[PDB]
Amino acid sequence: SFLHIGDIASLYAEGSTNGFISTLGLVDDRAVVQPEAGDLNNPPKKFRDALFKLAPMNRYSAQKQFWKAADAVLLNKLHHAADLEKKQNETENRKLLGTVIQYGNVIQLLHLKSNKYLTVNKRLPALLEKNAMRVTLDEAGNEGSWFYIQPFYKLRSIGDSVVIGDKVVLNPVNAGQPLHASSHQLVDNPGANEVNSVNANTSWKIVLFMKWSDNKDDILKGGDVVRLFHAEQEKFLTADEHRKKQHVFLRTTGSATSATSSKALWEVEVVQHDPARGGAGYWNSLFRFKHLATGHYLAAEVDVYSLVSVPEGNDISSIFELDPTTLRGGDSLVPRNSYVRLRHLATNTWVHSTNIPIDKEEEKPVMLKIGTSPLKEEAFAIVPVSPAEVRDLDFANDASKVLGSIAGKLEKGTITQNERRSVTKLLEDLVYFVTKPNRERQKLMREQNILKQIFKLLQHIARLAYRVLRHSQQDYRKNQEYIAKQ
Repeated sequence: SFLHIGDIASLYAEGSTNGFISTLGLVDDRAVVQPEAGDLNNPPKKFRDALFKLAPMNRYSAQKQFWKAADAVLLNKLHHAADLEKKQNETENRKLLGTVIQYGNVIQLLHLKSNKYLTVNKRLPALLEKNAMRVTLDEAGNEGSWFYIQPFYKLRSIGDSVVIGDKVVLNPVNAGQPLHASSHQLVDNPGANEVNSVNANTSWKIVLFMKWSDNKDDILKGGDVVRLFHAEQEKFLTADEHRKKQHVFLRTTGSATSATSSKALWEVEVVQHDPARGGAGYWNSLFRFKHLATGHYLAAEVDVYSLVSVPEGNDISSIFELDPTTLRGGDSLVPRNSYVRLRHLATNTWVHSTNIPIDKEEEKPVMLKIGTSPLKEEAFAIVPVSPAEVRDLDFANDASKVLGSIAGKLEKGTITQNERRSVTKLLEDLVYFVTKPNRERQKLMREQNILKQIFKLLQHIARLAYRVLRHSQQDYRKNQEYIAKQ
């Protein structure tokens, strides 16, 4: 089993500091390792943040020129040169999908969640470790994104194919100090340890999530974020807190691809013997659905049985089989946008809609119970949600945490310098985010509590804050009516 350009994998630091490289979100650009967060047998709950796609060595020559030049006609020439170079990479790298990576090849590491390249900077010192260079996530990447993939043990050599599970050294082409998992811990995030660049003996185990072969856009696969649309009820399956506990329900309305809240998003896991695996869903596959907003798992438990939200995904009671509504003469793969019914594997029962509200005393109930039946004699659409759409949500959520944190420390008193810069850039990024502006992102401003946090912070940053608020309500009346009601 070999490593392929296009494979999605997690990298597991071994040695003195054991753990998977993950990140601290979408706003913060540091790479960390959380030793107590999860190991090979028991990967971290937030595992989607651990996945990297193996990519080829991008061309940065034309882009380096433009960045460096940041006449006027000169900019056009250089920008067109850079555009053509970014297109070259998309084209050439595509022809490299599914080729075997050989030891000594130069590779890049695209962090899936944030869509950024892990990148060393020769010219910048690590934030924490004494004599080490700095390692960040960069959207476009650059020459600092190039790693030689080298064998940690004499068991394999330069020129050899890289085997899945091999422990490798990831050595920058220019800084030339291997990637390193430090014993240095972050103060702001006690769980995490700094990943930096220095002469050390860190080894990284390539742990295959998904083969390039399975990462097709027209099939349902491990990691896919989906909405579950009950066909005849015309309602999305959502989870949310009511009366200080979590509930699974169908949301009343008054819609098959209508917009909804994040509380209706689900990440599909396809059960695998290996707990770090996922992969393409087949009809004869077993599935789990992790609620994206809370990390809770969909399940069925006695009340006969009703759909509920368990806090963890290691039990049998959270496993569902998918049952097709038609039959084809092709292969066993589940297509995207499939209409399915759900069979709860532990109880041999079928997911069923009801008319029993959860909010009893609450006039105008929007929470309908979903149960299961032993009897055979409906379907759900597995509505796919795009990675961009999920990133958007993750960014909004992280931006929400920062302003929350900083409003707390702002209420205590003085604001630190390396902290005041953090809060200001975010607002410039938020302006750039919310942009004739974008409707679906204006919603995220409100829904994910960016706006509520801006107002919190108010008690320069101020000018920038209002600029967000203004763009957040441009041609949007519901946001206008919200902003005023404070």
